[PDB]
Amino acid sequence: HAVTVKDAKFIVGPMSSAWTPFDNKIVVYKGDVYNMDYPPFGAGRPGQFG
Amino acid sequence: PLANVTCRVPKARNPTVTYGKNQVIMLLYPDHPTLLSYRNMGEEPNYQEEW
Repeated sequence: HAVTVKDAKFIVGPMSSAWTPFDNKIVVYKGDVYNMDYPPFGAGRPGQFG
Repeated sequence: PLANVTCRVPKARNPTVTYGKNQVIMLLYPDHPTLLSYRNMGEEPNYQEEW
């Protein structure tokens, strides 16, 4: 992705590390994100999340 | 006058219980301060209490 500012072409990246703080399964509440291994759809237990 | 009556107390919600090799895991979710106590059913009971 090239961006031209004041007749100069800028190319940023590619990133050295492909690392992310998020896992393959995440939970979002308002402004907080949690790395949770939540139960699948239609497999929730009583008193627990889901 | 003072008289002996019956007081109604609530029972805490059942915790998430998972079994293992000679061990028991409990996920306690208390709404109010709840007392947890445990003992062995043998010669040495070794009573332990915690709020």
